[PDB]
Formats: sequence, structure tokens, C-alpha cells
Amino acid sequence: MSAQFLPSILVPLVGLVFPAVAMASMFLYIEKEEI
Amino acid sequence: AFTPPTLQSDTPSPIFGGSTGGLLSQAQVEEFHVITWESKKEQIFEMPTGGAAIMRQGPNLLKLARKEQCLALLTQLRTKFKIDGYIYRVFPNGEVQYLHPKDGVYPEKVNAGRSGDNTNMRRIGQNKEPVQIKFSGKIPAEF
Amino acid sequence: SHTVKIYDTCIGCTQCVRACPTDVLEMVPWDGCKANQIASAPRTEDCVGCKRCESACPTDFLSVRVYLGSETTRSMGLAY
Amino acid sequence: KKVKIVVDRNPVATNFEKWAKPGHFSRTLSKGPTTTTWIWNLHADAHDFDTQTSDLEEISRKVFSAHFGQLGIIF
Amino acid sequence: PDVGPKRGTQVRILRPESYWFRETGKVVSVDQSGIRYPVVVRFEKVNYAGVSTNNYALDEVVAA
Amino acid sequence: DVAGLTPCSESKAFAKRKKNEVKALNKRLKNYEADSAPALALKATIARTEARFDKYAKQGLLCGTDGLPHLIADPGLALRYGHAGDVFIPTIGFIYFAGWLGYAGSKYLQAVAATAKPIEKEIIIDVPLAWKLLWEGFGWPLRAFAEYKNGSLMEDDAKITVSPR
Amino acid sequence: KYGEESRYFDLKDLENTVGSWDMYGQEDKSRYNGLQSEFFERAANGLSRREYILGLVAIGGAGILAWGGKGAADVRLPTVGPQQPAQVGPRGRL
Amino acid sequence: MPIADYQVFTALFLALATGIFAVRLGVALYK
Amino acid sequence: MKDFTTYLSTAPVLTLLSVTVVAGLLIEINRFFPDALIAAF
Ligand code: CLA
Ligand code: CLA
Ligand code: CLA
Ligand SMILES: CCCCCCCCCCCCCCCC(=O)OC[C@H](CO[C@@H]1O[C@H](CS(=O)(=O)O)[C@@H](O)[C@H](O)[C@H]1O)OC(=O)CCCCCCCCCCCCCCC
Ligand SMILES: CC1=C(/C=C/C(C)=C/C=C/C(C)=C/C=C/C=C(C)/C=C/C=C(C)/C=C/C2=C(C)C(=O)CCC2(C)C)C(C)(C)CCC1
Ligand code: SF4
Ligand code: SF4
Repeated sequence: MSAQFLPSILVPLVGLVFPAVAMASMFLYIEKEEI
Repeated sequence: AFTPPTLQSDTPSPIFGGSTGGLLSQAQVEEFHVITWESKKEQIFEMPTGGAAIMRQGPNLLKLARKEQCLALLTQLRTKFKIDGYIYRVFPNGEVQYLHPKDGVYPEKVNAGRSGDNTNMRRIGQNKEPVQIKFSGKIPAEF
Repeated sequence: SHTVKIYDTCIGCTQCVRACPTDVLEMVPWDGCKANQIASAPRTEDCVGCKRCESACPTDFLSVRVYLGSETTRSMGLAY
Repeated sequence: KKVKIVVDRNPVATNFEKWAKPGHFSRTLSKGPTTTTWIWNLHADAHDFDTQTSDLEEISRKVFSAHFGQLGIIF
Repeated sequence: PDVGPKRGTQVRILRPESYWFRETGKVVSVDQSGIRYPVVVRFEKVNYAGVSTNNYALDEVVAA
Repeated sequence: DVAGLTPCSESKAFAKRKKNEVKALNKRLKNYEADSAPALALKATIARTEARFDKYAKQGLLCGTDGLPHLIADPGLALRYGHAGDVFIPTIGFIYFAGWLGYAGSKYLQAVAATAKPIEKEIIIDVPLAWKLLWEGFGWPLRAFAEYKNGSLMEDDAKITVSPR
Repeated sequence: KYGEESRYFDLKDLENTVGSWDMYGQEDKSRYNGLQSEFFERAANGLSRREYILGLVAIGGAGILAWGGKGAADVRLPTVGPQQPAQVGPRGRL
Repeated sequence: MPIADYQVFTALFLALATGIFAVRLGVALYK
Repeated sequence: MKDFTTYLSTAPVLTLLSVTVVAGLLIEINRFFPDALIAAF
């Protein structure tokens, strides 16, 4: 496939960075007291 | 001619060895309840939190978490030892609010002078249809 | 905080009041039944929703109804 | 005091009068089978001797006889 | 004199709420006071709560 | 032949199946004596198997490609090709017996419903009355048709309890 | 609480009647050496802000991407390595 | 003729723009 | 004797006896008329 390096960067981004960021943001938002 | 009796902090507590089913951290930041009764003799009774305590001869005070625990203990005292008690609600700031025997007369007995709160003058099937109160944060029972 | 309602079909038997475990109902004077008393729910904030009052009502249909709504620290029966 | 053989003579009569009256052991099963729940309740409390009587002596006697019946079945 | 049917008269229930809707029952007694439901009707069919008697208004029952 | 089915009499698979079953039974029989109990039991089983296969082939049953009998459940199709005893006649027989039991139960329930204590009559059945009603239930088709044409077999919709919609 | 006897309730001392005790806490400002304490408080100077401390965590996120694009290949991960031959399949397929 | 790397990069950029439009629609829906 | 006959008339006793009689009749029908696949009259 063209640009074999792309999956090695996108898979961890969508499975590790994006989920951690999304969970942290959701946790901080669902307990804001004043949204 | 009835006035809520004040809560005396000098009332001794029943003889109990301690248990893990007592007050937690909610009573420190939210509220707790206190039940005070008068016993004619020192006798063993069952606590709502588990175990057995001994109520002293005279005034007894017991602090519990929920109001249901106090009411259960009062029911046990009324149906087993024929003892009448008073329940109060205490807040962390230090405010005491009288509860259960609100007007000195038990709720099962009519007192003539209470508030007829939440008493519809219709039948259960005479409520408004759910489609007639759509887009309104109310149920058919509140009309 | 549940919604407790009393209807005119009540006969003033006072069974629902005796069956309440949190002291939410009480009997007040009335003139629509032979008992000359009706049930009321002045302390609905302490109602937990056990529906014990409905299991004790002898009228058909029930004269006392409990509609579970917004849950609070008291309605959920939480001691912690 | 003093262990001995204490027994009561002829406490229950032997007849089929109660065999034709299902639910005789329970007080709550006296209004008759108004609903099908009564049939299930008849079997769910047949061996609950604690509910059929408040006397410990009768409960013990029932347990002893039930044990004898079980032994006969095993035999 | 007296309102409603006499005691011991077969009546038919008209309240859809009632477990005995469209069913017949015997009039046990009728209260002679300004009561919303003064007609006491007994039934031979127990409801889900095990009750066989109920109170109905004068317009909630039909003779025979 | 109805739907590409071959009669079991001329079906080769049917004969092969019978031969294989008898062969297995004889193989099991070979490990015993000639007059012992297991030998007699196996011989009886062989005789029953042969009689069953012969009866199925003689009754005119239809066999498929697998060699097993097939039933025709269609009036007219089974009546014109001689297969009314497959589902038609059994349907009539069932309907009759089922209606007999149902009518007997209905009559018993209606007869005891007029008693001062019907629930006890339901848990403690009246043997003589039940026997008489069971006998009377054999004429259930005539009685049911008469009650239907009479209007007493049904209850008025206005007299039956219903939910509040 | 004024638990001098059998009284475990006191409105004037309601703080002690709800079990609000530290149990194990102890205030003491004489422990960590001044020279070592200064070094650590100095190392974690501006890292006490939510935005700045999150930045340190953001570095971990960059390391995750760095591992996939470089770290995984340097540890000779099987997924980033090569492949040997193949199979045909059940029937005449690929 | 397999797709080249530049094509994948262009597709990813267009997807980024589409995601921006999607987040804008989501924000509008939240209001 | 009346009580015994009343007990024998109860729902469980009558149910078991009826089921036993029906099962016995069916077993004997299949014993004397076995492998009745169709209604051959
Ligand atoms: C909904 C469609 C869809 C799905 C299910 C997938 C699934 C997948 N993609 Mg892919 N992708 C898509 C659309 C999609 N893609 C489109 C339209 C493009 C063109 C830009 C790409 C370009 C792309 C590349 C370059 C790569 C993948 C890769 C992958 C694999 C790993 C995921 C990853 O980390 O890459 C990240 C994916 C992206 C950065 C772009 C995807 C954006 C889509 C459209 C978001 C859709 C969200 C959805 C509609 C909303 C659902 C809610 C949900 C988020 C909770 C995975 C199996 C990787 C791979 O090949 O693994 C070996 C890889 O490197 N995709
Ligand atoms: C020496 C052993 C023993 C004894 C003497 C008792 C005695 C008693 N038990 Mg108990 N129990 C036992 C063991 C025992 N139990 C065991 C091992 C268990 C774990 C399963 C239980 C769990 C248990 C519960 C949960 C309860 C009791 C209750 C009771 C009391 C009422 C029983 C009754 O009349 O119900 C009626 C008896 C029956 C309806 C018999 C039905 C038999 C079962 C349902 C059928 C099983 C099928 C069988 C294996 C064959 C299958 C073939 C089938 C296809 C035909 C009674 C004093 C009840 C009580 O209220 O206590 C006061 C109660 O609710 N028991
Ligand atoms: C007098 C007995 C009797 C009669 C006349 C009927 C009649 C009827 N039943 Mg019913 N039923 C019965 C007993 C009876 N049932 C019993 C005892 C049960 C509990 C298992 C049921 C459970 C039942 C269900 C769940 C349903 C029906 C339904 C129906 C209707 C459709 C026919 C059917 O599907 O039957 C089906 C029959 C059964 C499922 C079981 C039958 C039970 C036994 C075999 C028959 C009774 C034997 C009786 C005790 C013999 C006494 C003899 C007497 C001399 C003492 C029909 C009007 C259906 C309906 O509503 O249709 C619209 C339906 O859904 N029945
Ligand atoms: C090995 C280590 C691995 C490291 C991995 C990486 C670690 C990084 C950690 C960083 C944590 C996240 C940042 C801080 C969290 C935060 O502020 O919460 C953000 C706010 C906080 O709530 C509240 O929202 C308030 C707004 S109001 O109250 O609603 O007005 C406001 O006060 C403020 O935002 C906030 O307090 O929460 C939200 O509203 C977020 C909800 C939705 C979260 C997912 C967004 C969708 C995906 C992102 C878009 C993708 C790209 C789109 C274009 C293509
Ligand atoms: C520039 C550039 C670079 C950066 C490239 C980058 C950064 C690429 C990023 C690409 C990304 C990240 C694409 C993400 C796309 C996400 C999409 C298409 C999501 C769509 C979601 C949809 C359509 C549905 C949303 C929904 C809606 C609307 C709701 O209302 C409910 C929620 C939900 C159901 C999800 C680098 C530096 C590399 C090199 C130099 C040039
Ligand atoms: S639901 Fe329970 S707590 Fe509420 S009024 Fe009825 S009995 Fe009382
Ligand atoms: S239980 Fe029913 S009838 Fe009795 S007092 Fe309460 S609401 Fe009235």
C-alpha cells in the first residue's frame, strides 16, 4: 500500500490518543456543576 | 395547642458496643436523623443497623442515617415496648427540624387542622390524556 | 421526589398511612366518605417509592397512586 | 431434669376427614381456591410446620414422623 | 325515601376502572348521605388484590 | 405419484432400508443362542420390522428419494389418489375426540358453576357427574351445532369484562 | 460530642457527633530537608498549572505516535516486520 | 495503477475539512 | 368411607389416575396395533 507508515501512526492515534482525550474531556464535562 | 419539642443534647444513648453499619460520611456533609424516646426500664432492643443494644431507664437518644431507619426503630418500639418517640432531622450547620409526630398526633389518626396536600377530586381514570398535555414537563396526574 | 396523589375514591381506612415506612401520608378531615377522612401526602420529599401504600389500598381501583419521578438522595434510600 | 421417656397418648385421631379437605394445615388456605395461586400455595407450605402452628412440640412431632416416612421411602 | 337500588339487588358495573366492569354484583347497602360512592357492591369474583367488595356511585350501577 | 413421489412398493431405497435393518438385527442375533431369551427377543424384533415394512408397502404409502414414507396433507389431492388416511381421516378423528373432551369439560364447568360452592367442585371433582358428562360429550358435534344455531353457545360481548382501553 | 458519659450527640459540638476525625493525619512541618525540598519544588515550578501539567501528558501522546512510527520498528515488532510466503486457500482461490 | 501517497494525503485533508463541518453541525445541534 | 372417596376425587388423584388410564390404553393399543403410521380402515 502507498504510505505504509500511515497506519502505524493513525491506529495508535485513533485507539490510544483519541480515546484517552475523549474520555478525559467527557469526564471533565459531565461533572462541571455549571455548563 | 401543640409546639414541636426541642431536641435535648443531654440525652444519653443506649448501651451499644459499636458496629460498622452506623453513620458514614453522608451525615457530615448532608444530614442525619435523631430519634429520642422514653423507656420505663433498661431493656434489650434490636437496632436497624444490625446487632442488639440496651435502652436505658429514662430518656434515650439514637442518631441514624436515613429517616426510614428511625421510623423502623419507632415502629419496633411502638409494637414491642409501647414506647412513643420523636424524630428530628439534623444538618451539618446545626439546624434541627422536627419530623414524624408533626402535630403531636400520629398520622394514622385524624387531627382536624392539617394540610390536605396532594388530594385530587376525581377518579384515577378521569385524568387528562397524555396527548392533551404533550410538550409540557408534567404528568397527567398533576392536572 | 415522586408524585403521590389521593383520589376521592378513598374510604378513609388509614391503611396506607400505617403502611408508609417514611411517614409521607396522613389523615385529614373530609366529608366524601363514611369515615369522614381523606388521605394526604404533605411530605412527598421523603417518599422512597416502595409503593407499600398501594399494596394496602382496598378500593378498586386504587385511591392512592405513586408516580416515580426525579430521584434524590432521600428517594433512593442512600445512607452514604 | 433427669433424662426420661415422656410421651403423650393418642394426640391425633386416625381418619380421612382431613384428606378430603386440602389446605387444612394452613389458616390462610381456608377461604378456598378463589384463584390458581391457592393451588401453588398449598404445596409451597405443606412442610412449613413453623407456619402451621406456633407450638414447638407439635413441630417436633411432625418432624419426627416426617423422618420416619422418609426412612420408609428410602427403604 | 332511599336513593339507589335496594339491598340485595343485582347490578352491573359501569366503571371501566373497576375489575368487575360489565359484571354483576349484589348491592349490600346504600348510604343515605352526601357520599360520592355510597353503593356498596359485593362480588363473587375476587380482584387481583383479593377484595370482593367495592364502592360505586349511583350512576355507576345498572339494575339487573 | 403426487409430487414426484414413488410408491413405497416400487421404491428401491425402501427395500434397501428394510434389508439393512433386518441385516443389522441378524448381526446382533448371531452373538446369541437359538432358544435363549435375547435370541427370542431379537427374532420378535425382526418379525415386527418385516411386518411394519410389508404393511407400509401394502398400504399404498408414498416414498421419496430417501426411501421413507411421505404424507399428503391436502383434500382432493389425497382423496383422488387414495391418500385420505394420511391426514384427512386422522384430522376428522382428532377433531372428534378433541371436541369430545372439550365439550365434556365445558359442560362440567357450566354445571358446577351453578352450585353454591363451585371452586370446591373444581378442586374436588364430582365423579358421577363427570362420568355422565363424559358420556354425553360423545354427541358433541350435534350439541355444539344446536347450541350455536340456538345462540346459547356464546356470551354477549356487553356482559364480558374488558380493559379500559 | 461531649462524650463524657453516654451522650454521643451535641448540637454545640456537632462536628464531633458526625465522626469527622482525621484518624491518622498529623501536622508537622519539620521533616524533609530544606536543600532537597527546594530542589523538588524548583523542578516542579511552573508544572503546577492544569494547562502546563496537561502539556507533560501531551508529551506521552506524542511518544505513543513516535513508537508507532519509529519505536515499534526499532523493537522489531512482528507487525512492522516482513512476511514469508502465503497460502492458496480452500479451493482454487488466493 | 495503485493510488499514490499524495492521493492518500489529499483524501485525509478533505476528510479533515469534512470533520470540521461535522463538528460545526454537532455544535449547532447542541444549541 | 365417604371421606376416602372424596379424597380419591381430588384434582391430583383424579389427574394421575386419568393420565395412567389413558397412557395404559394407548400403550395397549400400540402393543396390539403397532406401527400405525396412517389411518388404514
Ligand atoms: C466510517 C468509515 C470508516 C471506517 C469504519 C474506517 C476504519 C478504519 N480506518 Mg479509515 N478512512 C475513512 C473512513 C473509515 N475508516 C475515510 C473516508 C478515509 C479517507 C480520508 C480514511 C482514511 C484512512 C487512512 C489513511 C487510514 C485509515 C485506517 C483505518 C483503520 C484504523 C483506524 C484508524 O486509526 O485510522 C484513522 C481514520 C481516519 C484518520 C479517517 C477516518 C475518518 C472517518 C470518516 C470518521 C467517521 C466517523 C463516523 C462517521 C462517526 C461515528 C461515531 C464514532 C466516531 C464514535 C480502520 C479499520 C488506517 C489503516 O489503514 O489501518 C491499517 C489508516 O492509516 N483510514
Ligand atoms: C433435609 C433437607 C431439607 C429439609 C428438611 C428442608 C425443609 C424445608 N425447606 Mg428447604 N432446602 C433444602 C433442604 C431441606 N429443606 C436444600 C438442599 C435447599 C437448596 C435447594 C433448600 C432450599 C429451600 C428454600 C429456598 C426454601 C426451603 C423451604 C423449606 C421449608 C418448607 C418446604 C416446603 O414445604 O416447600 C415445598 C416443597 C415442594 C414444593 C417440593 C417440590 C420439589 C421440587 C420443586 C421439584 C424438584 C424436582 C425433583 C428433583 C424431581 C425431578 C423430576 C420431575 C421432572 C418430576 C421446610 C421446613 C422454604 C421455606 O419457606 O422455609 C421455611 C423455602 O422457601 N428450602
Ligand atoms: C373445559 C376445558 C377447556 C376448554 C373447553 C378450553 C377451551 C379453549 N381454550 Mg383452554 N385451557 C384449559 C382448558 C380449557 N380450554 C386449561 C386447563 C388450561 C391451562 C393449561 C388452558 C389454557 C389455555 C390457553 C393458554 C389458551 C387456551 C385457549 C382456548 C380456546 C381455543 C382452543 C384452544 O386452543 O385450546 C387449548 C387447550 C390447552 C392449551 C390446554 C387444554 C387443557 C386440557 C387438555 C383440557 C381440559 C381438560 C379438562 C380438565 C377435562 C375435564 C373433564 C370433566 C368431565 C371434569 C378455547 C375456547 C387459547 C385461546 O385463548 O384461544 C383464543 C389459549 O391461548 N386455553
Ligand atoms: C500515555 C499518555 C497518553 C496521552 C494522551 C493525550 C492526553 C492529553 C490530555 C488532555 C485532556 C483533554 C483536554 C482538556 C479537557 C477539556 O478541557 O475538556 C473539554 C471540555 C471540558 O468541559 C468544560 O467545558 C466548559 C464549556 S461550558 O461549560 O459548556 O460552557 C469549559 O469551561 C471547559 O471546556 C471545560 O471545563 O469538555 C467538552 O466539552 C468536550 C466534549 C467532547 C469531547 C470530544 C470532542 C470530539 C473529538 C475532538 C474533535 C476532533 C477533531 C475535529 C476536527 C477534525
Ligand atoms: C494539515 C497537515 C497535516 C495534518 C493533518 C491532519 C490533522 C489530518 C486530520 C484528519 C482528521 C482528524 C480527520 C477526521 C475526520 C473526522 C470525521 C470526518 C468525523 C466525522 C463525524 C461525523 C460526520 C459525524 C459526527 C456526528 C454528528 C454530526 C453528531 O451530531 C453526533 C456525533 C457524531 C455521530 C459523531 C500534517 C501536520 C499531518 C502534515 C501537514 C499538513
Ligand atoms: S410509595 Fe412508600 S414511601 Fe411513598 S407514600 Fe407510598 S408507602 Fe409511603
Ligand atoms: S389505603 Fe386507600 S382507602 Fe385507605 S386511607 Fe389510604 S388512600 Fe384511602
